[PDB]
Amino acid sequence: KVFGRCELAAAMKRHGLDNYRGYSLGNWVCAAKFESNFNTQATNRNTDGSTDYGILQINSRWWCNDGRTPGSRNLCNIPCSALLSSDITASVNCAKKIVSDGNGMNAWVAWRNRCKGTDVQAWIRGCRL
Repeated sequence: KVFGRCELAAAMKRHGLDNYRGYSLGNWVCAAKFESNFNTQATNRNTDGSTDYGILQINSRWWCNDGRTPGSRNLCNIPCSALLSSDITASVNCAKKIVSDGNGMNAWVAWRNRCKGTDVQAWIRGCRL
């Protein structure tokens, strides 16, 4: 499913992402925009053989099991396919674990390079939240 900007803001807010670990809702929406263009089905292969899945492009090397990333840990305890669902719950719960592991949202390259230090509030401007 391809989310609309406000539709995703609303769903993320409902899932407790607004201000989770100090990161306002605008940060998450911005990250989703640049990581997957709001598409829950996005996948991208990395040079190391691992793959990124879903709206938040979670990696198979550490977070989920896709059956083809040797020696990977399944820290979120879920098949990577669950992260491609129209229901963002699995992606949200796993992201909360990632953002809590010490590096914050810096774990998301697009966030660090395209959202960090920008006016992230603009990503939720106009949405009835």
